[PDB]
Amino acid sequence: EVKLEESGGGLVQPGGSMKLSCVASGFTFSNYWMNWVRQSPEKGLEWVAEIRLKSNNYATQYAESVKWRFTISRDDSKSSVYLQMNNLRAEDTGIYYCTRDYGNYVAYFDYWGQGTTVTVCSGSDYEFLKSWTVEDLQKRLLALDPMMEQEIEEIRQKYQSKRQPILDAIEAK
Amino acid sequence: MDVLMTQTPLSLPVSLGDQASISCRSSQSIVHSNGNTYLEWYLQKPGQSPKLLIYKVSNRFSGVPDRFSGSGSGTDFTLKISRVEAEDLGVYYCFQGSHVPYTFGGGTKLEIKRGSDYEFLKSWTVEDLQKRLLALDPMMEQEIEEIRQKYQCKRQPILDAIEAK
Repeated sequence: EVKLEESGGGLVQPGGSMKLSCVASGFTFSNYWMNWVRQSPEKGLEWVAEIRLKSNNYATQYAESVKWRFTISRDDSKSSVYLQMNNLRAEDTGIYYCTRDYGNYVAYFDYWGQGTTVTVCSGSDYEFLKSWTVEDLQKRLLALDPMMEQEIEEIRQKYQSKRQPILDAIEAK
Repeated sequence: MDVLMTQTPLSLPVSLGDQASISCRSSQSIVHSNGNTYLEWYLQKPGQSPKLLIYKVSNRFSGVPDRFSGSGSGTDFTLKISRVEAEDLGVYYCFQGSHVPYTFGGGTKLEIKRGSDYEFLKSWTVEDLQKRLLALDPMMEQEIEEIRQKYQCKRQPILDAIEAK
């Protein structure tokens, strides 16, 4: 019955803002410390913030790379923990997990959520397409969809070549 | 200075039934002020959130089979799988919660040796072969969604450029 469900991720432009939400169910939310953990293919797993209980005055801790930019908060009445994110940069892109500590000074993240994705665009093409002609910008825009479909089909074709050896093994049984 | 967790190896190709040993080295002592060492081992299966396996260096979490073993002290810690099963495949992360900021290791991918011919799946059971097949779909849709999110980041500066004309 213990479940954590995140929400609020999406696409952000460089320097933008975003607020994530994580609702809890199946346990007494007010008794457990909560955290935010993010994952990126480049930096791996990264702990973001920690919020304690009302007895500890809802004390918070942050990683240095996010201090003064991110703010963790909780509402025990709604059994929810939030993460307000300001001046988002491309490095902040990743899957953001909301986690709960086991407690009793024994163990940490025993229950994670499914995670929400935060995509912060770089802004490099902004300082390179500005000198382009409007006619070439329109042709570049109309070529995006077939370009994306080409990379997607490569992934599907790769996964077909990884499924057939398995599928042939169950067949040979 | 923050605690750096260095994991070795990056990849561990094994066959089912093999022994696995994953090493995690910390840049400094990770003994909490209360005397406990909060070295933890997590396993992320393909398409799922990380799950806690070992807590406090050597203690198995609830529901963790006894083939998982954790050990170590000082700056060197080791996770051992006595006999690797299909359900153990994934990425293993070491984690320290003794000093703020809490840091994770780089990760160790426990994967199947593919060799030169794909007859090693003949010795597999159908149920484990089906789990491998069921796991490939979330990995594909993730890789596809990264492509979709990437192109969304390439379309917006175009419209803004035509906009600013």
